[PDB]
Amino acid sequence: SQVEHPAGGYKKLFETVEELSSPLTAHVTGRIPLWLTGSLLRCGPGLFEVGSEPFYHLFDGQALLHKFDFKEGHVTYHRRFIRTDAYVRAMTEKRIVITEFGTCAFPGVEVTDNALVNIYPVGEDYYACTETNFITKVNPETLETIKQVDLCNYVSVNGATAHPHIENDGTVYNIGNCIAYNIVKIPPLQADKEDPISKSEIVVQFPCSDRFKPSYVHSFGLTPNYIVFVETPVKINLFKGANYMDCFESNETMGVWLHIADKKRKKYINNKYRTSPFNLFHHINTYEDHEFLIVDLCCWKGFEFVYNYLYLANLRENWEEVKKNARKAPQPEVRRYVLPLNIDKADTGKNLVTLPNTTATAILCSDETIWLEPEVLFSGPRQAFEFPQINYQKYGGKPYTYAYGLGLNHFVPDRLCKLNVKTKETWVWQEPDSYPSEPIFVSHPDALEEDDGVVLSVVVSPGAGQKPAYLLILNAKDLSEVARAEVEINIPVTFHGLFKKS
Amino acid sequence: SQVEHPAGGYKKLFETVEELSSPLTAHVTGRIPLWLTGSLLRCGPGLFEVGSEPFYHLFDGQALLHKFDFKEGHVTYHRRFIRTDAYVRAMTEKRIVITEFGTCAFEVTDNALVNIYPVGEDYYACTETNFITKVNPETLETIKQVDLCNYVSVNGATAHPHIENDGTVYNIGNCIAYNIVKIPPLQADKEDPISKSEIVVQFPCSDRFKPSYVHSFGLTPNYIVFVETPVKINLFKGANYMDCFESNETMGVWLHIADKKRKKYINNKYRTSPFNLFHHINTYEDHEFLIVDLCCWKGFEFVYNYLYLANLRENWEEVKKNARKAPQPEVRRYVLPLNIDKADTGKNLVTLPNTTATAILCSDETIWLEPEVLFSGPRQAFEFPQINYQKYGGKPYTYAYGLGLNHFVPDRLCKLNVKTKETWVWQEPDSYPSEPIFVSHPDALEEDDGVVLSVVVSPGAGQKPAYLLILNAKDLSEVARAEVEINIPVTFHGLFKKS
Ligand SMILES: CCCC(CCC)COc1cc([C@H](O)CCN)ccc1F
Ligand SMILES: CCCC(CCC)COc1cc([C@H](O)CCN)ccc1F
Ligand SMILES: CCCCCCCCCCCCCCCC(=O)O
Ligand SMILES: CCCCCCCCCCCCCCCC(=O)O
Ligand SMILES: [Fe+2]
Ligand SMILES: [Fe+2]
Repeated sequence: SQVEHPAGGYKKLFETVEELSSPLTAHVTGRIPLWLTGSLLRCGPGLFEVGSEPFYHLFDGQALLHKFDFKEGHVTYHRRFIRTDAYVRAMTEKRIVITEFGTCAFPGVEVTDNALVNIYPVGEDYYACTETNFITKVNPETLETIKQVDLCNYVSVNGATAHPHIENDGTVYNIGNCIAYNIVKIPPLQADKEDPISKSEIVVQFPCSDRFKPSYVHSFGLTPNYIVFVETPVKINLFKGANYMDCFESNETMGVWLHIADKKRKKYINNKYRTSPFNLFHHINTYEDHEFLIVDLCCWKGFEFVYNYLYLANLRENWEEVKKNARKAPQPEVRRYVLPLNIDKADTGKNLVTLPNTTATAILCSDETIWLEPEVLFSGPRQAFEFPQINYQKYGGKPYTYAYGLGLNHFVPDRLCKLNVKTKETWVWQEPDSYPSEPIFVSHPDALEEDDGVVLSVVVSPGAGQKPAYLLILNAKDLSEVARAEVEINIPVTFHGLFKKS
Repeated sequence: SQVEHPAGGYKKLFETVEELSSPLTAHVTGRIPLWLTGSLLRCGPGLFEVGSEPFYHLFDGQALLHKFDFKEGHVTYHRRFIRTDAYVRAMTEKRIVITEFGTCAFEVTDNALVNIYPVGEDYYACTETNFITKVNPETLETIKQVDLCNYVSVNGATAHPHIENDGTVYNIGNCIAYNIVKIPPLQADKEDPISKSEIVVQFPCSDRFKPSYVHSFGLTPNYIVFVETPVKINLFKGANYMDCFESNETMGVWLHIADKKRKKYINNKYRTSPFNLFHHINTYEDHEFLIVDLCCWKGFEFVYNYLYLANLRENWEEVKKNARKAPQPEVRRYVLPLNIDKADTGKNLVTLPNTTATAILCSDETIWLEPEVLFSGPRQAFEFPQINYQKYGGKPYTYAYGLGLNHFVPDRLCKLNVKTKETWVWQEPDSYPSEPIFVSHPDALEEDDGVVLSVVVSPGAGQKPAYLLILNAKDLSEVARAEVEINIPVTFHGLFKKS
């Protein structure tokens, strides 16, 4: 039944912390795997007010870069605020200078570079990002801020997502609003050794459903041969003391438009895939199965923007109020969509999904639109399987079995989940008054199976007579606890990150 | 993984049989419960050709009334063809006289092959036309033909009337609109309840000249639920009934509610994606919401297109290939809000704590529904749903029983917990069961305290060709079988008549 959080410990996820001067040694319980050698780098808000001036939204707090270093079964923790224009000017003027997602600054358009969302590699470099034109080059060893990079200096995009796809050779793919949506390709580091960002190019363009209103895009799908873009009814009103949140509106009638592009031939495919309205933030994985694309999504059922429920005032409320606030919110649901690549007019009015292992359907209509119904993989009442992660390096863009997720209880993260996407079997890790982060999968170096390895999660546990936070290591097989690295300081919410092997 | 039927035993479901002169004694294995006293009455096609003239569709074969009698742990089996106009005139002229669902004759059919239900002290076999056939539940003798058009304004009525505990019968039929018929219980005057039939409420039609096909509907103490599907009857259209059906590609599904007691249609514009619907599982009230549990087929193509006898009689590899592009079966829970507040425009109105079903209030006042999926298997349907109807029909409930269809071939019995989504399965190789009917232990306090009865075809060499199966309703564990030495063709629906 319902898991309750009356003690309200989750409030510590949204509480300001101070950065460290140097790494702290973490107290190890259990056994840190001896093959686990490298850095867990994660981004989140760390400063939720500048003096007496508050930040209002979950995505407003100033970017804090976190690092757990693993070597010979020992763990250190280090955090440094990213020296963005937003942060630097805030410390200088002792006020909010740059307008954030849901917080207007008061004394042309100074766009935020608050890189609080994710960090990803480009060539030999690492970049913290939000979803604007500004990404921040950071030192993954010292957590020092190196440089601000404006993507508009290199390619035709107004912004880019915090969820670029990274191929094994180091090629980076991303999507951004431009009205159309452009796929950016950043090549691997060449022999010439010059900045790969200076060789950035637009490979393909997706059309927009509304001439003057682009959809919000958080992530996209990538296979060896295809790019998948999901156009949601969450629209940016370009016509609109305003912040970014004030620009969003919901298109009630369009539902969801799904788009595919040939990756290698760099060409948009004019297949009009249509389905019912949902919010989409995170693609889980995409792959090719005969003449079909399998598109696994973390969906929110409805066209109301889920971000409306993520103001800090609401997330800091007592548990009964948090539950009441989420009553009319979109319902989370993991959905498998199946997109047919071969459309035969002779099959008009019929289900084109001939695959033997799915209940997903695709109806070819007379107007040539292809109406999709999903196969539901996971559905819990206001219990989201979110911040999805897979064995990305080996199974990204390919047939796969296992996804790992953060479980959201009325938007409060309170458990870690593993989903078998073929059988729909689930595993759960949960402890009372313990609020984990996105689980990141690290393979055992001699892995035979897809789930031979561990998942790493940063957990807040502020209950009296306990360590306030710890790094959790679970066995990827059954989410059984392997170890914890405990610290004696709070760690606020983190969204995304990576494991950097050394 | 996939269960296979290469031996093709399912073909015996669609093979003609002869009726019996008197009941046969069935060989009992295991133990028939001693509290199980009464008659399992079931309807199906029994004659699939008149001489050299074939019937083409699953719903064309001439109505055969089946009875398994239970008394003191002993079982008898009896079957008699229903003496309909269709059957009588066919035996007289030695040809197909009346046009059936998918077979043109070279006069509306009264071929009552679908279901049997009580009205007052009487029992009626039915199809989905204006003609129902009064039958003797003890002898299986045909008593009379009744034309519902002589009594109420309907062109037909479904084979799935709702029966309240007092014996009140509710049904729905095309009239363009859809009329709810109410037949009262038998009164002290003791005159035919059908002569007191009345239209209590009317549902509007999405298309002025094209009514939707309606197979069943939902009933609660306070509400009637009607699901208007994109499967349309083209009234403008050597034609049979199947030739009149077309799919509306754009309308999707319209859901309709009526106040049962105030006899008034409620103008709430519930809308969702296209599916075929034959069987409502159950409907109930939960605060200011209707819980609507449905056996759905995802798509607007008519599922009946896949139920021609030629296709169902094909070898197993061909049967699987034929179902590749068919609508996908899925058990769905829809939640319909009764209280629509304009202040909640653009938001999910389903505030219930135990569902992922949503209902979005749009600016045009349409309410867009998303279901909670309870059961979904690749071309594996949970169909012919049954519940503890007498005690949990129209009320909060936990358990449904179903026939499992493997590419439209019935090959297993299923139990679904609609709250937890836990399933139980009974299945044996080369065994093709019928709709499971639940019979409560007479002193049961719990919902699933009893048995389910299913008629099973098992034509494998060195085995009895058919048997009555009794499973424990708790876990679908086998309790007994009553074996017979003759074939039993497919049956659709029926009831247990306690004695
Ligand atoms: C008017 C909407 C603009 C859109 C695209 C920018 C071209 C989103 O922009 C932003 C997004 C965010 C967070 O990263 C969102 C939570 N992941 C912070 C600040 C942003 F400005
Ligand atoms: C053009 C469609 C007419 C509609 C009746 C509306 C007045 C359906 O009628 C019939 C249905 C059937 C079976 O019972 C269907 C399988 N349950 C057999 C013969 C029928 F004539
Ligand atoms: C870790 C955050 C917990 C508090 C609220 C969680 C709500 C998440 C909703 C789904 C994902 C939306 C974006 C969240 C962060 C991101 O993906 O950049
Ligand atoms: C017992 C049937 C087995 C053979 C094919 C059955 C396919 C049924 C598909 C959904 C139900 C449609 C109507 C079937 C019987 C009825 O209710 O009239
Ligand atoms: Fe994200
Ligand atoms: Fe039926």
